[PDB]
Amino acid sequence: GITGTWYNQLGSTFIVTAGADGALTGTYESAVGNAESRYVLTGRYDSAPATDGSGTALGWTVAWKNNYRNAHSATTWSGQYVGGAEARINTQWLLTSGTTEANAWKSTLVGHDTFTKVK
Amino acid sequence: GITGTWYNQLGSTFIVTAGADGALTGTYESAVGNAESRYVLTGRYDSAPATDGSGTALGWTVAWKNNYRNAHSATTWSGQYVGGAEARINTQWLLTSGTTEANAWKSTLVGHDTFTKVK
Amino acid sequence: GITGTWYNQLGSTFIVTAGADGALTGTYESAVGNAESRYVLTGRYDSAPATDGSGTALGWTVAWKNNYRNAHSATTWSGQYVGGAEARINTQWLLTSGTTEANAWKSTLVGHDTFTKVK
Amino acid sequence: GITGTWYNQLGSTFIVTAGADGALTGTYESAVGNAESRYVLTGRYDSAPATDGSGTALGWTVAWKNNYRNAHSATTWSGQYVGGAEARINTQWLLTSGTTEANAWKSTLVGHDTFTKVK
Repeated sequence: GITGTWYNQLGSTFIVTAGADGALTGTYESAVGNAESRYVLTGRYDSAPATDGSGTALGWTVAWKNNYRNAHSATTWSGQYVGGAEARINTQWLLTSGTTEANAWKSTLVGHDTFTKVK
Repeated sequence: GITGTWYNQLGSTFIVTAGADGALTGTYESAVGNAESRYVLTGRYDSAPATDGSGTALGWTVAWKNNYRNAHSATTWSGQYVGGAEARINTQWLLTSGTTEANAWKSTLVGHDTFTKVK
Repeated sequence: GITGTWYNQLGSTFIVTAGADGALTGTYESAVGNAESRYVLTGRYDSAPATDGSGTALGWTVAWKNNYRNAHSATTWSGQYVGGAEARINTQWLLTSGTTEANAWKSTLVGHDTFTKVK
Repeated sequence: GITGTWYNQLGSTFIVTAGADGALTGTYESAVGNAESRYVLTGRYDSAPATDGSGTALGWTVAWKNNYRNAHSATTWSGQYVGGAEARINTQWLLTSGTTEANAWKSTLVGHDTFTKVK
């Protein structure tokens, strides 16, 4: 049930497709990265998660480059998909903007974003 | 110069291939996640980084599962590739193990790993 | 308005006192660290935040040692206090358990905890 | 052996005093936060760490405000002190700048800083 279209609390939509081998592909839009543009996402997840009831570990990388804009930065999400009546993707993300060696200390951000299927 | 075989300070080898579209593919081995096994990695990077001299924003996801072992966890690296006389990949990473809703607060780890081409 | 008693979404209570010099003192309880025990907290904040409307940069650390239990770990919170009709403390935290040099890669956790005044 | 004057890889000096109760006090200087200014630090650590050989859990908060400069920011270090022939403090830090609700996603930074006693 991981495949689908997901939305975060800031409105950023997360269209994702899961493969049987554990692949993860999709797109990203809506502000937080860049205002209105498509960004290609790719990551991985485990195809055989625990059967006792537990979040499905997954993650994906989105580098903000496309045919229009390029912020020289990538946010790489890492969380687990919690199934149930309402599907949830609670993730922690690290936006790493490409900086010089002097500014490399302030290059990487960190945060959290929770994704739901309804919006 | 981003494509190649990379090693972290703990000995974990990071074989990576970069595509012209910004794709990032490879494998991960050597202990830190699991002792001796191949793990598929996929991520992204910007194909047109800044020309003034700056790290190339990149990232990759590795869900720790293969044909042999499955730790129900995904380790997700996010950093920038710094070129020069010696190539360097300074990254922050978030290993998110799949846990229950009760243990979801202790699911995600954070760290750093720097990758060089020589070992 | 930063001083008070705060609660996170997991029920952990955050009693805090702010000083005019920017000091931050209080206690921490309720499960997430240890089941039922008082833990001393100390941190800092800026006593002259921006007047245009912005979160107040604050942070604190709690090391789980007391007269009863000792987990050899510290979670060190860093966030900003957002004032308004409902007071909010949105924080990111890093639980660093004391490990050996071999396990030092898995020592530090990361997460988020939001604190409100009502519970 | 935790009390002393510590230096990170980027020249930032970390003068710290530890108390028997587990307290932690000191100052911070040298660029990364602000170019040349004193910044008050206070934190905590466990006074009874493991005796089998392991890092001593510690943390501290520094809010960049003083009598001269105020960046409305706090970097809140969380790491363990590793003793031995050379004393080491390997820490992860989260710099949270006080931002508005719109910019609150890009408020918190993440990184690492290792502190040694020699410089």
